[PDB]
Amino acid sequence: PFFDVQKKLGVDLDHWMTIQSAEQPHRIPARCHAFEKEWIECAHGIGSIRAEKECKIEFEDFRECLLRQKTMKRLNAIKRQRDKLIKEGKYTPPPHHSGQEDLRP
Amino acid sequence: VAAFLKNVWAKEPVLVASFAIAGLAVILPTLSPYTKYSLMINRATPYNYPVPLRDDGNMPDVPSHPQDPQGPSLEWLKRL
Amino acid sequence: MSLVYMNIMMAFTVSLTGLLMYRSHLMSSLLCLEGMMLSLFILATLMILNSHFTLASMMPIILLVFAACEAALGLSLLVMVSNTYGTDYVQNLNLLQC
Amino acid sequence: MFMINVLTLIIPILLAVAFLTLVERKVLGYMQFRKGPNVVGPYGLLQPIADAIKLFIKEPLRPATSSISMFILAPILALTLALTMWIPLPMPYPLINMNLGVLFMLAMSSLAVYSILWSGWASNSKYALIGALRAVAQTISYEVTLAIILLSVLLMNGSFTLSTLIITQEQVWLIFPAWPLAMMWFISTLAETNRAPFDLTEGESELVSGFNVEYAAGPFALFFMAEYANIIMMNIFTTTLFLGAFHNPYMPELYTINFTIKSLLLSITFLWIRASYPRFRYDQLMHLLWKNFLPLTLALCMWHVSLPILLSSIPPQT
Amino acid sequence: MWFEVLPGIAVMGVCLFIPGMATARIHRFSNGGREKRVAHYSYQWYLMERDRRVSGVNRYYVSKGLENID
Amino acid sequence: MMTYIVFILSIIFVMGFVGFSSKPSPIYGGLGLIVSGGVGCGIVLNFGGSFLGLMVFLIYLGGMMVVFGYTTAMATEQYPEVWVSNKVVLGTFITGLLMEFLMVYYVLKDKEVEIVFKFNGMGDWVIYDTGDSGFFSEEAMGIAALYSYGTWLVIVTGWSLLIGVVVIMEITRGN
Amino acid sequence: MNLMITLLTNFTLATLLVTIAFWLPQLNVYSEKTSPYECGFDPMGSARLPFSMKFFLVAITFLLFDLEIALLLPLPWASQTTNLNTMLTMALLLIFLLAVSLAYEWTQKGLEWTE
Amino acid sequence: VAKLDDLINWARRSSLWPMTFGLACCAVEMMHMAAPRYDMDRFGVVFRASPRQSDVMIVAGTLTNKMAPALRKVYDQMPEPRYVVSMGSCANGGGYYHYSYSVVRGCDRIVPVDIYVPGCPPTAEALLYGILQLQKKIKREKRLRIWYRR
Amino acid sequence: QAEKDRRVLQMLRENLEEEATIMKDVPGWKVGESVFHTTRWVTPMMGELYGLRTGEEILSSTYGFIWYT
Ligand SMILES: CCCCCCCCCCCCCCCCCC(=O)OC[C@H](COP(=O)([O-])OCC[N+](C)(C)C)OC(=O)CCCCCCCCCCCCCCCCC
Ligand code: SF4
Repeated sequence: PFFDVQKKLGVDLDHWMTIQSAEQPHRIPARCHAFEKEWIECAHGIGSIRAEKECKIEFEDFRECLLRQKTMKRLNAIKRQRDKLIKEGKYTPPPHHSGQEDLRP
Repeated sequence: VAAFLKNVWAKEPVLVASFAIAGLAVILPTLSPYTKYSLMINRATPYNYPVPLRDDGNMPDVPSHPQDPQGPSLEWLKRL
Repeated sequence: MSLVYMNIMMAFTVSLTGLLMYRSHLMSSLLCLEGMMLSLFILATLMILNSHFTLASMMPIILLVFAACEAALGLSLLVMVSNTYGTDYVQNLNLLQC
Repeated sequence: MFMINVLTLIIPILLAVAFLTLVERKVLGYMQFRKGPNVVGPYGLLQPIADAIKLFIKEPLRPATSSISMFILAPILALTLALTMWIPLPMPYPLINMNLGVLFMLAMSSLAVYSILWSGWASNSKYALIGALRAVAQTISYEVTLAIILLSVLLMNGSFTLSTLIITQEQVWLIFPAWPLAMMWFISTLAETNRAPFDLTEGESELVSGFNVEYAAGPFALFFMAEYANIIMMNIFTTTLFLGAFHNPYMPELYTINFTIKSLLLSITFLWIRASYPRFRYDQLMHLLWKNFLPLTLALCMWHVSLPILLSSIPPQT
Repeated sequence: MWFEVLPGIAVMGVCLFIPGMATARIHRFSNGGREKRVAHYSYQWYLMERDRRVSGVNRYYVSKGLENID
Repeated sequence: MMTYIVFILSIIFVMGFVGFSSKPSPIYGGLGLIVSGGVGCGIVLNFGGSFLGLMVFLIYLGGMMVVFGYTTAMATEQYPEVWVSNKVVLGTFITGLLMEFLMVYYVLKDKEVEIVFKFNGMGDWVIYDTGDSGFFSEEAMGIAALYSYGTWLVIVTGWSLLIGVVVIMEITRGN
Repeated sequence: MNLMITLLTNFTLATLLVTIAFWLPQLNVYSEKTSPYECGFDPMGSARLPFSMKFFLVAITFLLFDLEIALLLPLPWASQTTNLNTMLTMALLLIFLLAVSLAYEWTQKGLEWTE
Repeated sequence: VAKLDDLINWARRSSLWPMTFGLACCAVEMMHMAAPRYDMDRFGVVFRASPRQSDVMIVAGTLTNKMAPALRKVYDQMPEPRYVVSMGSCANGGGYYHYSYSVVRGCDRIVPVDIYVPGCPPTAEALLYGILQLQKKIKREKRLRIWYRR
Repeated sequence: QAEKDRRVLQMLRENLEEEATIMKDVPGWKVGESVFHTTRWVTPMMGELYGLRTGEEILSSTYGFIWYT
């Protein structure tokens, strides 16, 4: 019995916080504002089952924005390869990565 | 009500003083003349960036320069 | 996900196994309950601070607040036992069996 | 070079504690129509050195019934906690520039009672238990008032930073718009540091020594220096909060002279207070702070909430 | 008489003068004669890191002016 | 082993949680949880949460100072156990420390453990932002919009705390 | 980082004094100097007996009032908000709720002592 | 080790902390010594009520048979080094009540006494003289030299 | 703002141009591959920028603001 009285009386109680892509104080965006906007606007009013069956790509992109786990696997793979290539001894870091680089500004 | 007030002022003046301060803090901002001044002072603080807008050619209010007379000024806080 | 997330959730389930296996004292179980809530609070605050969700920043502390609003109740549910029994052992708390 | 700054912060406050013991005995004798210690050195300048060496060549005398873990852990934690909250104090430039130094002071002041509780419970005695219970009641009394005093005084500052507290003094002191809160804050600092008439833990007539009655020399001196660093630092904090001085960025000598003199005068006033009044009962401690202090500070808190809206005087948060 | 406390308390004044002053003097050494750049928010830190990245010596207190550009 | 400061603080968090999860005595459990809360507050400060870390610090200090007063008031035994005065307390403490070091060795070796969900071995600093929030902190406006945006939440929180006061008054009456 | 250095230095200075106070002087202990102090007589029982403490409600309501403080503490930054009327009204409302709890404590005989 | 012996003898003798152990007339005489007229606190002598933080003990009054275990336990709880100063005649040899059935004939039988102060009650100036004699006895101690010889 | 965008693009280009010279003999890998289904720009996480540089830059850049007193 989800008695949605927030729409019956027209009073906003907790719709201003429930979603990451809502109105924020001093207009500060979150880390996945665009992905939230895409996932809401693609999956609006068509039902949860059709939203899961059809809007899976933008939800997957949003979950990858939030968790960033595929980027972690990428960084882990390149870092293990880097550690291995240093350990056998056929890799030398450039001066830019080593620290003496004189950054842009 | 004078006898009751004298009685509580004689017994415990701290409660009378606390309730007087509470009543003043309740009823005075509703009679304050500078509350709207506080409203515009808080609203006029430039926290984030004032990004411009695209032009369709029909706008009489927004300026093209910060020093143009068109647009809102802040003379009221400068004088006060 | 990450590493500190794993540590915090493992702390939560460690404190859960601490609560779910008693050791003959009520207030120690209350401490384990507040530990489970500590893990919950730490996880929620870290999740928000990673995801830059500013407007949800009220939820951790308020969560924390409500926990104290029940935790003292647990303390208020202790001395009453101490007002009937001499101590607060849970093996003495078996009157409700008939 | 932060090590040199840390050492020069932490050693001369211990020397200040020792000479505070000196001038404590001297002045406390002087309002009692007698001289102070003046035999050991010229005007008794060598009394703190003799007191410090004497306590450190005695026998520690650990009790058998005492749980040795918290017994050895309480005084070091007390001295560290009395030492670790000196950093956010602007002097005129603080050691660590924390944006929320008031919250740090509040939390480390809440932690300072735990040494008293662990010293009361670690030693197996009735007097230590009674002292721990009275310390608990003292914390109950003072915390719920002190937090609101600090918030309501801080409401005109605009932020929790202690560095911006020196900016607000540039026109007038905040003791003029918050003199009642100044009285509340002074009584709260009287209550927190466990000084008479709000001692209630190191009682001489009620108990023998209370929380450290089983504490022999060596570990006992740590509580002494912790309490005296606490009172000196608390008076410095009160001076910065209410009687902040004129700061010039080109010459910090003026502000160092001014706040040193003001905090020294406030500590002399504390010494003057501590031996002119009878000791309060601890049942009247929360028959006063929970009864007379709390409604007044609630009224003044809502008044200071509604006052910058009234006069259009909202302070900047930066 | 009473004024005999006035020596000893004066020593405490020195014990309340040596720490804080030293910090200010330390701030006149590690920062190259200026005060320590008080960082309170992200933009102050970004400006200080900008000075660190433009100075070329990896020190923020080495401030270069309009003579640096041509 | 420098940028693993969040990892080290989390390991001390789990160590203190295993330490007080043995439930030896309320004072020692409070000590273990307070060490855990100290390093958790250190985690939150190291992630930029000054206010939240200091708030959980102050709240826990007050709450288990009350808990200390209660265990010294009523719930006390004649000979409290520290950690080794009883067998199962030390057994479960050593057991929890052994599992803690077990997934420590599991996460520092293959850098990807699978306990329910999958977990990586890098520090969380990789997910932290590269952008600057100007002249302000975002959590500060979170707890500032607590009063303006947060109407229903503050109303129900205040009503629940008032109800907690009246309930705690009503429970320990006796008659 | 500097906070960690200050904490470590303070702990090092604290724990060095007790070590100096302990292992430097000569120890000489018998089974009377380690005895508990009861004004020159033997203790009656142990100190682990449950205290019949009388301010249990005062400690619990200290906790509750500290959580009231936790609600009332982010008020200064709310001074920079735009919607000032809701801010002022609900800060006054929360302070009034604190005062209502205190007044109910006062009337229903809670601030006094048992026995 | 001769000069280090000179240091720790100066530290102990200039910060003597007696304990509030009086029993009789002689306790009131001690309180009269602690008055502003004679001012014990000028010599580094401040009263401390706990035996665990006291250096010396001045036994003032009559030690009865109901009091000997209490005095013995209080003396045994004091940390080393400890000195005992007998006072009056009651704590010296029983004095007026030497032949009584319930008075210990001198408190030497219970605790080892370092300094004997004669009087009934001894004058506070004489008591100050006895305390100064105890300080001079502490001054000529030879602990580290004897340790070096052994 | 212009400096920040130019530096971010420069650091990402530096990280991409050295990914080619390290991962060649591995099988079935496409260099510079994104993990997003869309081509829209995203704000890069800190591991993508300084994940190949020294650790001193890591504690001076990630925790540098928090650890500066
Ligand atoms: C910080 C700067 C320096 C501060 C001063 C330092 C030097 C002076 C120190 C003096 C000694 C202090 C320690 C000893 C006393 C300790 C006990 C104590 O303080 O008890 C508190 C005492 C206790 O009172 P009591 O002991 O009399 O209690 C009796 C109570 N009845 C009558 C019910 C039986 O007072 C209070 O609790 C009152 C709180 C302070 C009141 C401040 C009022 C300010 C003005 C308000 C407005 C007035 C105008 C009228 C209303 C107008 C409205 C618009
Ligand atoms: S010696 Fe004399 S003055 Fe002292 S207690 Fe005995 S009778 Fe009294």
